[PDB]
Amino acid sequence: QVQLQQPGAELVKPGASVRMSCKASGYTFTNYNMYWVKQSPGQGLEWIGIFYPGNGDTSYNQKFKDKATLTADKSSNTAYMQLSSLTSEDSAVYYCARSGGSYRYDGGFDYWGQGTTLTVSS
Amino acid sequence: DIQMTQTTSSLSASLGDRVTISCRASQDISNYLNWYQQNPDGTVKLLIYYTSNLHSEVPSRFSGSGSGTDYSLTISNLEQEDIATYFCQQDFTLPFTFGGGTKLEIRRA
Amino acid sequence: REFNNLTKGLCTINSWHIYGKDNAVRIGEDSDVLVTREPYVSCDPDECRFYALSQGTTIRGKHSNGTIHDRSQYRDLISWPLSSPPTVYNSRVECIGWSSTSCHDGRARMSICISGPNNNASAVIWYNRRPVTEINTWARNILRTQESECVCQNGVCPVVFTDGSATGPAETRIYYFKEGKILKWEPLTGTAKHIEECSCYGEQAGVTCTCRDNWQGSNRPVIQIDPVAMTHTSQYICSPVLTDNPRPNDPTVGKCNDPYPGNNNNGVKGFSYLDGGNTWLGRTISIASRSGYEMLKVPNALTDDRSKPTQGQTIVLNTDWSGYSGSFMDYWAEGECYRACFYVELIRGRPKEDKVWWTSNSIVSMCSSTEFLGQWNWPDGAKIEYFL
Amino acid sequence: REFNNLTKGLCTINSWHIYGKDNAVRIGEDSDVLVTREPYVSCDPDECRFYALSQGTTIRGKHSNGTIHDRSQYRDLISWPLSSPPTVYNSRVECIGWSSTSCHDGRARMSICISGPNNNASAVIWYNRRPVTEINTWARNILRTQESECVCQNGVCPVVFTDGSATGPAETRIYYFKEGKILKWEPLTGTAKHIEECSCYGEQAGVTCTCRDNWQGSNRPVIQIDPVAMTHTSQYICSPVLTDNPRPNDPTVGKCNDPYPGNNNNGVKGFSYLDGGNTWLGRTISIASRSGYEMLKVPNALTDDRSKPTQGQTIVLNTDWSGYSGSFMDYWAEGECYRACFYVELIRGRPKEDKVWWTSNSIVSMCSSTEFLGQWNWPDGAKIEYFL
Ligand SMILES: CC(=O)N[C@H]1[C@H](O[C@H]2[C@H](O)[C@@H](NC(C)=O)CO[C@@H]2CO)O[C@H](CO)[C@@H](O[C@@H]2O[C@H](CO[C@H]3O[C@H](CO)[C@@H](O)[C@H](O)[C@H]3O)[C@@H](O)[C@H](O[C@H]3O[C@H](CO)[C@@H](O)[C@H](O)[C@@H]3O[C@H]3O[C@H](CO)[C@@H](O)[C@H](O)[C@@H]3O[C@H]3O[C@H](CO)[C@@H](O)[C@H](O)[C@@H]3O)[C@@H]2O)[C@@H]1O
Ligand SMILES: CC(=O)N[C@H]1[C@H](O[C@H]2[C@H](O)[C@@H](NC(C)=O)CO[C@@H]2CO)O[C@H](CO)[C@@H](O[C@@H]2O[C@H](CO[C@H]3O[C@H](CO)[C@@H](O)[C@H](O)[C@H]3O)[C@@H](O)[C@H](O[C@H]3O[C@H](CO)[C@@H](O)[C@H](O)[C@@H]3O[C@H]3O[C@H](CO)[C@@H](O)[C@H](O)[C@@H]3O[C@H]3O[C@H](CO)[C@@H](O)[C@H](O)[C@@H]3O)[C@@H]2O)[C@@H]1O
Ligand SMILES: *[C@@H]1O[C@H](CO)[C@@H](O)[C@H](O)[C@H]1NC(C)=O
Ligand SMILES: *[C@@H]1O[C@H](CO)[C@@H](O)[C@H](O)[C@H]1NC(C)=O
Ligand SMILES: *[C@@H]1O[C@H](CO)[C@@H](O)[C@H](O)[C@H]1NC(C)=O
Ligand SMILES: *[C@@H]1O[C@H](CO)[C@@H](O)[C@H](O)[C@H]1NC(C)=O
Ligand SMILES: [Ca+2]
Ligand SMILES: [Ca+2]
Repeated sequence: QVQLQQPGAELVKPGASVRMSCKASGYTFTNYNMYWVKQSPGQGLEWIGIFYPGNGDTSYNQKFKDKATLTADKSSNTAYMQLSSLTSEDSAVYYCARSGGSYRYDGGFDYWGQGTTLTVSS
Repeated sequence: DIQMTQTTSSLSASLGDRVTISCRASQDISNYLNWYQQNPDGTVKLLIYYTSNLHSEVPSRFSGSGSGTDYSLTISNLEQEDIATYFCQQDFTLPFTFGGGTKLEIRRA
Repeated sequence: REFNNLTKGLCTINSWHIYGKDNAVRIGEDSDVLVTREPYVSCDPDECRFYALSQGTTIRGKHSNGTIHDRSQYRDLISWPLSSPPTVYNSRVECIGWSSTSCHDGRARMSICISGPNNNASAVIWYNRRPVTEINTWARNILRTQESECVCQNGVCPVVFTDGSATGPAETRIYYFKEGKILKWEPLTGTAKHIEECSCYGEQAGVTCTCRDNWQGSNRPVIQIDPVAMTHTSQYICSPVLTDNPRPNDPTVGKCNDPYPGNNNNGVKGFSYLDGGNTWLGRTISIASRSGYEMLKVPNALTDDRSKPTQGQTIVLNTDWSGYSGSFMDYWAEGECYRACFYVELIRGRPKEDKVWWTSNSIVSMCSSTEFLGQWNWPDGAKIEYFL
Repeated sequence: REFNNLTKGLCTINSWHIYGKDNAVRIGEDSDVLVTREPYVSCDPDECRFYALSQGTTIRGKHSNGTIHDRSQYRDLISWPLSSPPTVYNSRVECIGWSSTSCHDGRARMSICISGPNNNASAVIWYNRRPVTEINTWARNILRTQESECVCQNGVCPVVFTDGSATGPAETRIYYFKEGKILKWEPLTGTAKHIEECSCYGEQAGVTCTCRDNWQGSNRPVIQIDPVAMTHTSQYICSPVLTDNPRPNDPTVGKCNDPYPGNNNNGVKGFSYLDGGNTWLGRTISIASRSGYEMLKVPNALTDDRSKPTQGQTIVLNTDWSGYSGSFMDYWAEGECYRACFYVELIRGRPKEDKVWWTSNSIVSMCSSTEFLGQWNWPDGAKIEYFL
């Protein structure tokens, strides 16, 4: 049973940094690209990047090649995403999702986490 | 980027109904298009992938078709539990993109 | 020695047998291996050796920090014994510069090295261990060339250069040298939008080059060059089995005379043998990176805009890193057909493996078989944890 | 150059004089010596050099942890100057693979390397620095070959392979090559139950190989191969002086056409010169390990099922470690008879000396004398405490 478990909500001060825990359980962690997605009013759904546990490969949505730095702990089977320099606009909902094609970039995102809602305020 | 045009963010229908959602892509995505259902809480589920392939444990009623730049999801017998938002997406190239989405609603008095 | 002649044709390719592999980075952690990149292999009438762009520093020394950078005055083209590692003590500088190519016409070798600053680069053409011709920049914007062996027929060695934008149209020329001298040149024609890093092979008095369209193509431009008539042509692999990288996923149908859109301003040097039904393509496994490598039989890949693989053979698992790759053949091996060969530069270090400050590689090459040999995977083999 | 010819016979062997010894592990602790194993020696019409299966790493580098493992894609057959150590800077890769053999027919050398995964291995046959033939696996189970030089007569070089069970019957073939090409092959006949790691020598237009019955024999199978007729035969050394290892203690009488029972599913590569009264056997000193080594005159050891030693000569004390060993001869040394020669791979490290994580070796070889020279012991010579 693929299960991408993800926290409910993050509260952080504007200008700070934060880490998105995405604990995966249910299949061979090392075998599937892990994607990240942002869902915000106006823009809608947006792909941030991809982390392949098999060998550490990463690619980012050029529009996020600053804001995000993907990584993952193979031991604890968690993928991560740290967002640098949070602002009001960073408030959205971030989802980590698994690839249908495993290492390939086809087959859609077959499995999704529940979503972490990030909030920037004072 | 490849722009995903989803024209109609609201679709009224009635339980029992055969509804059809359509999606558009800037360029020819060669069938590398999928469909996602996001139920009212937040759950984003995958239904069809690569135009017509149903994902594991996806109601046999859900359809997907289209070629070139135009694709479409066809819901046969609208059940209450289908009143969610459907998002098409392309994985033909990087980056991956998603359409605007389409919120299904009920036609009543 | 008489000048060589593309007299034979390619043999039936059914399998790719192992040909060379210098575990350079493996051995390099405790030996004096030079830092390199942009390797390739070429043969003279009695030897085949590796070649590459040295960085003028070994792997373990302090002067390796910054080797990602691919252009400096401390890079030379070095050659070396087939399958041994490029060690300071066994390598043999060939010329100075950061972009090259080299072929042996029969009598002697011709080596070309390009050096200089981006806007003021030059190519000094050596023929037989001596410089003989120089060509200054034409578009004053990174005059660059093949990065893999060139082919010669009866004394004429066609070679491809590019000077200009690496993300918009530019100016490429097909120079035709003989014993180091420029017999002529000509601007690029045909339908190929952008040319870069051409991999050329010869057979049947005609040279074929598969290159890199950095600007707009995910498919690849090809240049059918005629050594005698000294003309040439260009187009694209019609096949929907895209071989450049990055690259969008495989389509059902492909473009023949225009670039396949989806990804732009990027690519990798690659190659292919186009021989009718006897055609194999090489490509990276990942659509997003230079990881893994594979060979696939795609009959009539050059003419058929729907052609799909009918046979295959992995070389490097998806989890392993690849890099540049090209063709070369022993035009002097006894036989009735030229055995097609190729090499894949296994890239180690930056930007992918950033626990180290260097960027270097190792080579793995293979040639064809008429037997249906079993496949094995050929990774670089080094453990990055050891250089920390 | 004309093709060689097994024209002469073996000289009277009365003593074994020292011929080569590269203190590889000694020097290796402070030099760039490659990790090896499965060595042997061969000669061309003007040189004799060492050969071995490199592990693609030096001894002191971090990439030596795990070298016990005898099959990986980072192993190449390397050759080198007689008696010098296999250093990165002086070794010369010969082909890629983890099982080999090589002979020089007169005109050129033939080298064979087997690589691939257990179930999908291949043997690419190089002849004159160029690959020319390939042979895919037949029983899909560790296609392996000699591990020591092969012999050729008038252009034909018989060579023995085995593909199958290493602990039950399997499929061995005697391939007959000429200038790299397969002239024919044939399945194993004769009374030999299992063949592995054949040591072949030539003399009088007939090749003789002594091998390893890993399955059931403590005595050793022999293969009398005829280079011209291209046939062959097999049986066992009748002698009760058992030479395989592990091995039960020496019996009073021996088996000639069936394996001597007592120990099974194990052994070591070994050799022997069978020349009537002029016959010497080589064997390890320990009945339980590859420690020590000795040579013994056992007249009519091949025919006489009761033959016992009449002369001897130690080479390595029992306390010192031995390993594989085989034959080879300078078929080009001026003379009226071929001087028999042999080498013993002195194994250092794992599994015996486990204070280190590597496994490697050094060579000591000898040739015959007609004099009754005094004996000396020839250990590896390195101190394992120094690599800690
Ligand atoms: C002589 C022989 O038998 N060779 C085969 C080889 O055999 C080995 C044995 O397995 C081994 N062990 C034993 C016990 O025998 C011993 O060694 C043998 C020799 O090495 O086995 C390989 C591996 O399976 C096999 O290669 C495949 O060949 C396929 C051809 O198949 C068929 O057609 C023949 C001939 O008519 C027919 O006989 C058969 O009946 C058919 O099955 C070839 O299709 C395979 O390649 C595809 O799959 C790979 C993954 O396996 C992909 O990475 C590869 O790129 C390709 O598929 C991608 O691309 C195609 C083309 O558009 C597309 O259709 C796919 O959807 C897929 O695309 C996706 O992946 C790409 C790569 O990441 C992306 O870029 C793209 O966007 C998509 O995302 C394979 O080559 C030997 O022939
Ligand atoms: C030319 C010459 O004289 N050569 C002899 C050599 O001389 C050296 C000088 O000593 C030295 N110094 C000086 C001051 O001169 C200078 O160098 C000289 C040349 O190097 O000396 C050696 C060593 O002694 C000698 O070798 C022995 O030869 C024996 C032959 O002996 C006789 O027959 C001759 C000829 O007819 C006759 O002249 C004599 O009158 C007889 O003595 C040979 O038997 C010896 O080998 C046995 O013993 C070894 C231990 O010494 C064993 O390790 C060896 O394997 C073998 O004995 C084992 O096997 C046999 C066969 O079945 C068995 O009978 C034994 O029981 C024993 O078996 C056990 O051990 C084995 C090994 O561990 C086990 O595998 C087995 O199960 C048993 O457990 C020795 O070769 C030179 O000829
Ligand atoms: C050069 O590499 C070293 C060695 O790890 C590193 O610490 C140093 O900071 C690098 N150079 C620069 C300019 O950072
Ligand atoms: C090589 O090729 C050309 C082809 O036109 C031919 O003219 C010439 O005679 C041949 N030369 C040699 C040196 O074999
Ligand atoms: C590799 O060898 C080192 C060096 O002594 C040792 O500590 C290490 O644990 C070995 N590898 C493994 C997998 O144990
Ligand atoms: C070598 O040996 C064979 C033996 O039959 C003989 O036919 C041939 O004439 C000899 N060849 C040379 C090249 O000496
Ligand atoms: Ca491109
Ligand atoms: Ca045995």
